[PDB]
Amino acid sequence: AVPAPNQQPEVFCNQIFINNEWHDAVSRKTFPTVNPSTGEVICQVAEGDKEDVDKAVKAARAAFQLGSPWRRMDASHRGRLLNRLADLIERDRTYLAALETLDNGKPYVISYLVDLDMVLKCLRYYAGWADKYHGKTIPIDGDFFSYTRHEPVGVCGQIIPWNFPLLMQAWKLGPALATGNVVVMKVAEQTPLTALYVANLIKEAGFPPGVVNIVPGFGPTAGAAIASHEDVDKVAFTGSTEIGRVIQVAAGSSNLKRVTLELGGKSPNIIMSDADMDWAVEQAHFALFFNQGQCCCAGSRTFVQEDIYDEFVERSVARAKSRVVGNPFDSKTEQGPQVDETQFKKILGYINTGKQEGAKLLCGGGIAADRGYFIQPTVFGDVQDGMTIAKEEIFGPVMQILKFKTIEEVVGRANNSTYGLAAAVFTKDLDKANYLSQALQAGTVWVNCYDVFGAQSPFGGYKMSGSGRELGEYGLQAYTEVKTVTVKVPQKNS
Amino acid sequence: AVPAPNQQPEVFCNQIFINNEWHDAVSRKTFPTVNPSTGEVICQVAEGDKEDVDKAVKAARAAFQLGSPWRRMDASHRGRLLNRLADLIERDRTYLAALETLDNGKPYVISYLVDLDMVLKCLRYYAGWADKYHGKTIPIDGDFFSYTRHEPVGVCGQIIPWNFPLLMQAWKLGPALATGNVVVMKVAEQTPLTALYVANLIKEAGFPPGVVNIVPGFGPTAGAAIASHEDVDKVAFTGSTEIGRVIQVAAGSSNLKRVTLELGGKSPNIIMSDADMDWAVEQAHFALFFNQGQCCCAGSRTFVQEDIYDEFVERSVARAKSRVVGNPFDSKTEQGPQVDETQFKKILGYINTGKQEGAKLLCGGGIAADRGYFIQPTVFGDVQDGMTIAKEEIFGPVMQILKFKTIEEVVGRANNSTYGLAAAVFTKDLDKANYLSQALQAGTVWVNCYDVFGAQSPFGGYKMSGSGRELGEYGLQAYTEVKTVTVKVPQKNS
Ligand SMILES: *CCC(=O)c1ccc(CC)cc1
Ligand SMILES: *CCC(=O)c1ccc(CC)cc1
Ligand code: NA
Ligand code: NA
Repeated sequence: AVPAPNQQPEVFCNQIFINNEWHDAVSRKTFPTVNPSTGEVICQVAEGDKEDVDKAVKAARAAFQLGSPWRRMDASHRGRLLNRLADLIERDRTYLAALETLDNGKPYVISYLVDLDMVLKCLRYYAGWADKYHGKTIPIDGDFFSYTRHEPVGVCGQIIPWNFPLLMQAWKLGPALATGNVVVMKVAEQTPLTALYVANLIKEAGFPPGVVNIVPGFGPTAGAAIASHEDVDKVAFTGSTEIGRVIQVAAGSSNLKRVTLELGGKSPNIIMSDADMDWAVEQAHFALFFNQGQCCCAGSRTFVQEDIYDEFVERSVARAKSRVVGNPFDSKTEQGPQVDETQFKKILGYINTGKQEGAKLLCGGGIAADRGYFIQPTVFGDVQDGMTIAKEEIFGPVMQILKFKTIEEVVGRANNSTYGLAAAVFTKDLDKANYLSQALQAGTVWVNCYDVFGAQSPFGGYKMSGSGRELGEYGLQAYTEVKTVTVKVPQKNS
Repeated sequence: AVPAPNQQPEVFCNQIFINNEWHDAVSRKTFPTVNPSTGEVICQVAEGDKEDVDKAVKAARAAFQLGSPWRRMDASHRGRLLNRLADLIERDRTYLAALETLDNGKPYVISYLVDLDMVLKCLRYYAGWADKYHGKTIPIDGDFFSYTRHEPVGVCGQIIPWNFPLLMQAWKLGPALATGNVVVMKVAEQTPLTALYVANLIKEAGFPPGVVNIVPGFGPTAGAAIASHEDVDKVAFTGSTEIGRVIQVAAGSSNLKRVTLELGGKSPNIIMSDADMDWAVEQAHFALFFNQGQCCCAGSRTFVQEDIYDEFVERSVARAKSRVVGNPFDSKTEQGPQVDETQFKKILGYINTGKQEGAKLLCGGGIAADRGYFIQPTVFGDVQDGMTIAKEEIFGPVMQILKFKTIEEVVGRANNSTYGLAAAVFTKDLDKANYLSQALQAGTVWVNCYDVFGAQSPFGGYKMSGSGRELGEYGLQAYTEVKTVTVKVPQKNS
């Protein structure tokens, strides 16, 4: 049961959020956000820049002062706040799911059942951590009492992408606030609107002014300003591997702020010949085509053992052809538009390269409608490791299928990448599953499943897919500064 | 109770250490290392560069291959090897302490009783951690079994300074080898020798070839290669704030290698009027002058409450005036030379800048011997926050004393710094101690003591003093890459 959507949700928040209040840009400039299903403008959004960032940072810094309401708040009370935020998001679930679909493209059924569910679970999970991340008492040599305090790192710049706008917001807010940090957040120009509404809910929830601030805007301006700022203690960036580096340099060239990065992947999904065929085919399809293919951990190299190759391919093409593209508000739609024109054209370029370099186009391969950024579910077979479509992250509904013979071979070919976000193994065999999950150089390895996240389990890259981890207990490490206090005492006993 | 030193220890090791063998610089070039007590050359040392770093990295990478001896070795056996290495270090304690003194300048008694003791304690502490740094089993939603593996980060570049040559090598190797990493280490040009000899003990202990590689050389060459290398997974830099920016830029410019940094400080040592006067005077002395003032966490801003300012200053002058400078091989020597000429002149400069900006010079202030780099114990009085000697890391035997009135005041002034390495508080009052330790923005806060380190207690900077921690459990975090494995299972039960 999905409650019926409002296919035209009214927009309420479209400005910069600072000190629990709404501001136009300093320059008064706006930019359009666009509905990728129709190509038409939804509304204008305040266009933040350096000066707006500086207003947000000073707001946050003030919120972070020794003695402020946020700093003195009981850790248990931060929990309550996060729990109240989640209740509010839940009250407004159908609206936020409709708005996510309107501005992003994804099916409203998915927005509602998946994105919004995972937002709630994320926020409620972290609410639980607020008062449970303990420091240590340490049995140091000599007559001393030594312990650590887990303090907040402070003013946290967070730059989130457009593929999962509300969920990426929650993944960043949950850990930061659970541990008492304050936030200056930069949301994607393609998908600003849902994050702004949540900001209104944050105010309603009762978070003190300045604890969360949001600056919609462009990357070269607003985002770069956050990364370079001399008073930002910590930046967390999610996006392309290419900009990831820009952020890391900016951090090194500014104030040596702490960095974490969740970046691209070219994740291998390995189907052993003993896999369950029906399950493997459907999971491999999910693995690649989920969210219009716009997933950092998309299963974009489907390695299939040669004995089952032909059948797997045949069944995969049939599933891709049956995949319904269209109005993301229609309950029947499995696939909406790509997020924007730039992505749309990038994907068509990658398809052209797939054709040029000699991979076998098995279905799709072109535009799927006359209006909106819709692309046909596309499958390439007989892909080779040296092909462009086997190396570069396409971020679209384009599936690559590669054939392999042995477990030793597929390990080397899977791991032959500068990426290492995720991987999967499909097999009935205990030893093969253990061999592969150990050998694969990836932040997450799924076994007989794909895209299984929990707020409980960490997620993040090996290699150039990023550094550090989000979710679980690990997600708090980057948001904590550790202070050691070591006190002379009269005479230590055990 | 110390064994008599050999005041001219033979040098056995002066080359580049790769795959458990000794190699000349590819370029055949060498460099001098100098005995700072006499200014004379001790011996020549292979001059490593980009090409030798590349060799070390390939060696390390090979030792790290899945299925190799190091990767297959039982966690508990990595522990055995660290313990055996510490045993070898203890066998050769008397020699290593003399060699440290000859190359560094620090008094031999201190080398023996402090440096070598802490080296042994650190390696032995980390040997214990080898089989105890657990991943997690995680109660994720749904019919899944989810768990994390704590895997080694991979090839780790490690760059270490000249102030505590052996100890800094131990603080680096301990956590890295305990967690199954491989190492390419650059030692300081001023103090290459002790670490190269330990390299021999590492071979002797039975570490597989390629697991530790040491390339001596210069910063702009050997150091930068490491920082920039496409196949180094992680770099740890200890040294100056200046080079720390170079490292983080070079990592973002290269392969997005993980980074930790331990940089400079200007640490506040705060004396409340209720302090134990004799104790606080001697501790404030130790806090500044220990190791010829060459400690990243030197108590180089001594704040003293106005009501006791005069006597404390007075009492400090008498202690600074009787601090035996001399041959560091003589058991009475408290202070040896600074480590080299460049440092030697920088410190004299800072002392000029000090007179010339209106601090009161209360004792010493010039050279202390005609031969070598001996400076006189130097105390400035009536120092102010604005002056250069109150802001800039001097790294020599020059003590600043400043005056304050209130606890609220001293907090603001203590914290007004781009640094945040260490701080201390001397007081008899419970509430003052707790108020200050909370309020001070520093990685380590000592109460009624100074420079108290335990292998068990983490250590590292706030703000621009660095990021990441060394020592204790937390010292393992930067050396571990977290893999999540998430397995479909028939039906999860609690
Ligand atoms: C980088 C995060 C990402 O792309 C992603 C992929 C899938 C899901 C749920 C299936 C969440 C986030
Ligand atoms: C940064 C490490 C350092 O300077 C230091 C200072 C003192 C000691 C022992 C008292 C160890 C390391
Ligand atoms: Na949009
Ligand atoms: Na030397």
